[PDB]
Amino acid sequence: YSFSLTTFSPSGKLVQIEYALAAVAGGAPSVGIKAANGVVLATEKKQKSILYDERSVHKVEPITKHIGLVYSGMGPDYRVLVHRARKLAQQYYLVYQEPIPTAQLVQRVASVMQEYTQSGGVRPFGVSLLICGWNEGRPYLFQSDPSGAYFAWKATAMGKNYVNGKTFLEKRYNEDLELEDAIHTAILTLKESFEGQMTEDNIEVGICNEAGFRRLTPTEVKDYLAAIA
Amino acid sequence: SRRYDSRTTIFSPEGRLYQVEYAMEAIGHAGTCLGILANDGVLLAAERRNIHKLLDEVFFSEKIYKLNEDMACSVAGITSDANVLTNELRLIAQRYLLQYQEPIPCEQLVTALCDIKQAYTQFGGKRPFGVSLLYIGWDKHYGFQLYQSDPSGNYGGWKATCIGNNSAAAVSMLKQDYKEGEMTLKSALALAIKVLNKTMDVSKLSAEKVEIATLTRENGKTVIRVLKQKEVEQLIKKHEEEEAKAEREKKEKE
Amino acid sequence: TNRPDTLDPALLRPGRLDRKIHIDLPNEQARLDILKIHAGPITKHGEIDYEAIVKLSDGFNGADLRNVCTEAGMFAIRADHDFVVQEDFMKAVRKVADSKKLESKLDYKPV
Amino acid sequence: GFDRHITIFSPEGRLYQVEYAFKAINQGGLTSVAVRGKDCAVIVTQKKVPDKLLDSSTVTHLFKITENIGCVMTGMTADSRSQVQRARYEAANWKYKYGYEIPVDMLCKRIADISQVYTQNAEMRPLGCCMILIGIDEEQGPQVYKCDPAGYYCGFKATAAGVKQTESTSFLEKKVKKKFDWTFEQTVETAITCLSTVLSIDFKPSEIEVGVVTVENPKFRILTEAEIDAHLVALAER
Amino acid sequence: SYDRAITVFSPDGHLFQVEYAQEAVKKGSTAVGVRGRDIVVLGVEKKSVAKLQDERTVRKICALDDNVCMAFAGLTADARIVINRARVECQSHRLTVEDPVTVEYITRYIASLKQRYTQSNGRRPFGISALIVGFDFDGTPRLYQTDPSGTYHAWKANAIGRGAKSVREFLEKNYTDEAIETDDLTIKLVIKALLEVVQSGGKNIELAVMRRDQSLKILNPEEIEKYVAEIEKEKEENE
Amino acid sequence: MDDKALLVEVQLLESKTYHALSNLPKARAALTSARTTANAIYCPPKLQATLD
Amino acid sequence: AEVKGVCTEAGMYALRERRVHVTQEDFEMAVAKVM
Amino acid sequence: GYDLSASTFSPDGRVFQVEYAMKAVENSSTAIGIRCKDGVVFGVEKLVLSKLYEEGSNKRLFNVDRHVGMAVAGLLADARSLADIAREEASNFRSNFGYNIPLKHLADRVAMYVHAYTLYSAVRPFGCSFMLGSYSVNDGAQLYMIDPSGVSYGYWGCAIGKARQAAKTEIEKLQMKEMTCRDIVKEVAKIIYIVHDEVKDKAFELELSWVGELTNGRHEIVPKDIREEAEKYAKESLKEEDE
Repeated sequence: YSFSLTTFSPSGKLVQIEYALAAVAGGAPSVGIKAANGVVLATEKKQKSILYDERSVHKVEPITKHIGLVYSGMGPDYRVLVHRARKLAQQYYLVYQEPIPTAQLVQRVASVMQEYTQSGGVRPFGVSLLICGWNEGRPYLFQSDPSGAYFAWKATAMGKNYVNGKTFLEKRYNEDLELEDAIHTAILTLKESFEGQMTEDNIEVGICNEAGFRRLTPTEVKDYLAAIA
Repeated sequence: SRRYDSRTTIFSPEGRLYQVEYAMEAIGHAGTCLGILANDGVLLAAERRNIHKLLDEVFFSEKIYKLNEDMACSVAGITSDANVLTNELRLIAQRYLLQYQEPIPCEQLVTALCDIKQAYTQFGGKRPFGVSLLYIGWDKHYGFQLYQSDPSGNYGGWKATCIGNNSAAAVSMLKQDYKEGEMTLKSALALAIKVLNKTMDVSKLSAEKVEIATLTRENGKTVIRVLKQKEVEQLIKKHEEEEAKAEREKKEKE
Repeated sequence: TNRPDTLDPALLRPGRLDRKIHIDLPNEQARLDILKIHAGPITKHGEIDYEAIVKLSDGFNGADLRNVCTEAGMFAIRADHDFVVQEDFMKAVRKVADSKKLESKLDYKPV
Repeated sequence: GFDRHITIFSPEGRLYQVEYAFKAINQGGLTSVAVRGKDCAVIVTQKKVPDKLLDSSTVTHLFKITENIGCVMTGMTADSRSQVQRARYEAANWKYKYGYEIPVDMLCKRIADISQVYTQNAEMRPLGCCMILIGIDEEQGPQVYKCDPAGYYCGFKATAAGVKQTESTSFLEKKVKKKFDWTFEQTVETAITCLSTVLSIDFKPSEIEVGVVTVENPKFRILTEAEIDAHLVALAER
Repeated sequence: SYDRAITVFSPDGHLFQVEYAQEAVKKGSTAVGVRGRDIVVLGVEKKSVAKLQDERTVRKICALDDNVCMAFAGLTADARIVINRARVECQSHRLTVEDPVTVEYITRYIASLKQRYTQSNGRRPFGISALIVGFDFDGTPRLYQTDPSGTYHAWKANAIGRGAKSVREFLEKNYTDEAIETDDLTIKLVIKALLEVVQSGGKNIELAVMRRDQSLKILNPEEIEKYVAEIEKEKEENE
Repeated sequence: MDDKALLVEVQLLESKTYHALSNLPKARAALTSARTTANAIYCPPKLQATLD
Repeated sequence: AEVKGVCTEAGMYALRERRVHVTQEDFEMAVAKVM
Repeated sequence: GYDLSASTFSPDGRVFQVEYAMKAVENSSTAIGIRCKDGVVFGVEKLVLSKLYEEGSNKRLFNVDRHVGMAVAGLLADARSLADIAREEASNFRSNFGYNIPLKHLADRVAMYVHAYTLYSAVRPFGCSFMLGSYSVNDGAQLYMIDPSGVSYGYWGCAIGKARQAAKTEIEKLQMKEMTCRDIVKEVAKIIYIVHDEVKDKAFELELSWVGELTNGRHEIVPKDIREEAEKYAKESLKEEDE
């Protein structure tokens, strides 16, 4: 088409981006909490039946050995965005033989979202991303928005009850947390809105520390759930 | 002949570009930013819309970016459009540096970015960049300079100006109490503080709600420094003292 | 009803309309049964592949099958025959299938 | 403003044209069921030939993406064939480029990404067909996956597509609550009886197509009329 | 690759979008232009220049070359685009032929660009009118006016913008050899034409002049004030 | 660190301790604090029965 | 409006604990219930 | 969901412009194709709109290849475009792989082309449905039908156009699988004449062809004598039915 489908409304707002935000807010809950020694990205991975093999489509995906990424919104849009983020990280490594800094990766994913907001025949991505990373010797948690705007967060939540999750994180969160404690906080925040018994499979969590980002296995998530019950 | 076209780059029954002006009013809704020129240097204050408590501080700035050695800008409007525009500004400045082996003049960089803005407002069906820029820079032609560019691709050189929320009130105040061949950085900071106070009356100018960046010259080099929380708190305290003194004087007179 | 989607939720509430049963379009065996029921009194004088009629009657309703029988009879009179045959039944079912092209959404459900 | 093309986000999300693609998939008129056992994966699908003039050998919704991967298509048949050709091309390209057979999960990921591009761009429509892929993975066993016109490609233990998708899913849900360790015959019988119960039809060997992949014979085989009849007769006797 | 017909004929044979471009022009600040014996004068209404705005960065009068200048009326961004393109074309002409451009040549180029934009795909017209004033190699004053539709004419005195009509009628009257004998008198005529629309003179006025093949010279505010003061003296002498 | 649940439990324990040791000008206050804190949460049946 | 609701609910708590005078505990519980 | 583009789904999940293309298809005169045991026979009820045209002035039977012949129904412009597309597909197949394109593969390729055009809104669905027929010694006799939506299905006897249902009943009244082409030609002529609506169209010509073993797997127009004999058979059948 070549004509942008995201245009300013008579009130100076991009209604297309607002509707993408609504689609995101209608997505599955997800929480990201950065501790003193790492970050945790937890998310609701509830299926609609036990037929769904909850081991093939992963809600939390790694993009580099020190960067992981979870989302809230459209699964297919998340897939394309994670693929693009992986490609951007590989290009950065190839140019500079050094793992891409988390800030740069979120910047480039945000640029991709912005150019899909601006381009002609396309639609804004209906996902909000929650990149986590351990570049340098510091943990980074970034939220990237369908508008292409990225915010650094100490801890945040996005999904169905994201306002309630953010209030809960404000009450429960402190700068002195430690990774195994931030995991507890993240699972507790997810439980704050979870509708039903929280099994070790219908939830997914991924940590990111000095060793590198890794998606906790259902066994470890089960142990955390048992400690949190 | 498309049904979905939306005709971004057409004129209106009157010669008024609807998308460009909707972008202008998006700027107006966006956060406030202002800049002040002064014989010793230039400064740029900016309200912060990231005042959430759970929001980390990872960059040296959020509204303010550095374009090259002796030049910074501040964005009002849409953050992603602002990011792409700042990247393009850096590219333009570094291309000029590669080509001529000297820093790009501020007016030249502003004109280049505004040429891109005008291209987006005239060509294609793409919506314009809903971003307004305030550039503060130094060059060997006119020294310290302040420019303000709008989504339409129009830029103007100012001694003091404001964009964003309540920008009209801020510019009116600056017009009232700005001195042309005077007002070194100290008084410029004080004026910016008072303008931000009367522009964000809702909040009593908490030091964490604003960001100030000062560009000056030292030993032939250009230094662009973001005022620390300590300095911002000192400035706010000084303004509060001055305001209390003025109120006391008025009441005593009455 | 045949537009249950438009009913009041208070009316569709389990306390008032306890059991909502769906009289769905006939399946293969249902079509066979309906066709036998409505072609029993018709004086057939051939070998009737009711299975073929049912196979071509996909998506039909009971009234459509009754009309299939009636149209086979109509073909009989138009040909001036005092009986019906499978050629007549095939023509009738194809005619009713063509007539079905003028319908619209029919799969309307409560809730 | 525009629920006429995908790229509009009716003002709560709700990609209406993608939902309409799902409605088209249902409107296809047929039903297909897929199950996986301990070592086998099976896909049955209703076979309707309402003419006696159709060859009845070309009316097939079972396709062979590669020698070791099969699929059953539901919905618009033209879109089904187009997506099947795309899947075959992607599998062949993967084999040529990486040197080993494409996994079923990766194949469904490719087709799901293509469908996501269709939903992302406004020029296209999300073609309204549901693909169910079957294969034997070297480590994960009998992989069974299902891709949909929105770009969703979750892998399933037992799924269904078509007009009776919900009822088939409920029946397979009930069956998989208990003793999901199914032998080849048990899983074939589970699929066939699921389809028969949901459709309220006693199946002749004619009006169903069955495709099977087993660990011992990891070659997508379309069972013949005789084998389908043997399975149906055993089902009736039991 | 937008490739959309932006400007098309209306049923009554009008190009409504170039008409809208002309409306954008009419809602711009006035720019007056006159040509005398050996001077071309070109004034413009500053249109509410703030005390805090550097007047150097507002350039409603721009020199395209050493012998050609351009007064603007319309959208400033299109002003910059057209002026830059005209400057590039003028340097290219200096290249191809070892002579400076003629005012007629540059006006023709601007008109051709405007027509290209009015009948190209996916491009809206340049919502600007321009006054090209200059001298040719033969040393002849020349003044041209170009509309957004690509029509350019040679005038003796224009005024394009908000007060275009009033200033044009004023110039139609009281414009004669006696009134343009001297450079000072020509500047007086331009300043009076501007005063006829700008409510406050001096502040809301910016004059540029070009003598015979010497250079472009922007009259300073003090000089403008002096001219206005002696115009007031002449008026009060009349009354 | 607001959770209110372990808070209600601890305030009930303090109420019982004061009831046992420091008579009931302080046990009553601790019980009032526990009830007020509990009124802002669900109070699972065990906690609610302990309060009552 | 919420303050008035707090007062009314404090009265209601004094009612629930059959009693003639609204007390500090009643006001505390009313605030907790309203917010 | 409107019906102004093929890129738009109806609220029912039904692309309406493809259905309108099919509606245009079922307005052409008629075209039957019967797959005998040793060949395929095409017949078209070519309506001579005016007596000014020459016989064979609007050939709806095209030779897509040496062994493949198509009978079209609907918009003749779109039908000719699809015939050219199928011709170039067969030529490309022979040039790349070195042997005559199988009819199933050619039908699949052309159907996928039709689907390519029914997908997007930058183009419109083909307004013609066609039947392909071929005979080979090593692959038997094959007949396929492709519609505007791009649905290629094999058939033993198929009919497209206005009276497709009537032609379908007439064809069902045959033992196609066990007949020979030399007789299926007469049967096809009879079916054309029966389904033709004299009072509605009056002027009428029958355009026949077959591809079979008697033609060495080559598509040809029916010889004049055979066509005349089949036409006489149809006329006498109509006379007998009237009597």
